[PDB]
Amino acid sequence: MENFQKVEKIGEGTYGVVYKARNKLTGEVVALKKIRTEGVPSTAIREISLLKELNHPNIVKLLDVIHTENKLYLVFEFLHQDLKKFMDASALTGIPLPLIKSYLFQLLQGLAFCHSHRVLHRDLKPQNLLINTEGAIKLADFGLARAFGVPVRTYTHEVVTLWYRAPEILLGCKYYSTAVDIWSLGCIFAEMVTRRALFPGDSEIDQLFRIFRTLGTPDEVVWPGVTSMPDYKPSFPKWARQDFSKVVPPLDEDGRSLLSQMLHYDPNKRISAKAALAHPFFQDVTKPVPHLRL
Ligand SMILES: Cc1nc(C)c(-c2ccnc(N)n2)s1
Repeated sequence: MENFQKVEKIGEGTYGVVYKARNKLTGEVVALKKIRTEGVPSTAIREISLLKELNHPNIVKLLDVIHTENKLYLVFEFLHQDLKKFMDASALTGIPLPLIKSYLFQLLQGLAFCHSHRVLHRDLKPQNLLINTEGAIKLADFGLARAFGVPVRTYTHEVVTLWYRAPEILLGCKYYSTAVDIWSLGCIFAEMVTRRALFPGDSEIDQLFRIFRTLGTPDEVVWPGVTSMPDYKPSFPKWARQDFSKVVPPLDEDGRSLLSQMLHYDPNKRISAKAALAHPFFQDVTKPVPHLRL
């Protein structure tokens, strides 16, 4: 758009190309996203407009929504790096626990805020968790999923990851709750600790079975109503639950306790962001400065 000079491509997002750009009338650098063909439905417009209001220090700020020439462009606050690259860059020694705790703690704050407003992300992943040079981490593209039906394969033909998708979704539950974000965050939490994705599925069934292999195949005992779900199949293999001390060493007892609650099968039993913030694991949280090299 006229008022923006693209400086470079930051990547291919789920909803279109993302460009780092500079606003010509303010001089601020931002993250510009182009979305999508009918002319953009009113519904999408109102949902997005609502997002312009839910502001929080741990939520990437939506600066402007430009609907011109029947095209949708979203302008977001710009952050220099995502957790994905940061992790890859910290593969040798891993992200220090104090920093891991700080990041998880802030993410939960952002989630508690959005959830209190009944707004969920639905697609959390390292790629949309942005960090700055001041020890902060923020949630990006919050709420866009409900605004636009999330596709299986991006416009760039890139395969969208299922690694962080909650089991209720894999099983066909059509009414996701805020619990899906807690699950995603728990998977990411585990990944930061072990430096390896928790459930690297490459298909829905592979994703589902990897979950079943680590946490045990769910039944009516641990998850009432599981067998009545759309994609549940009595013929699912019956695996035993691995013990967490084996799944996320060397995370301490508090972390493992908290991770276990963020990973409960039953969405209703899964800990909320709010309750999570009061968990003993955060007893000694601090805000360390990351070693970022831009
Ligand atoms: C793909 C991309 N996804 C996000 C979330 C990107 C980004 C990069 C920099 N700043 C912002 N807000 N967003 S680029």
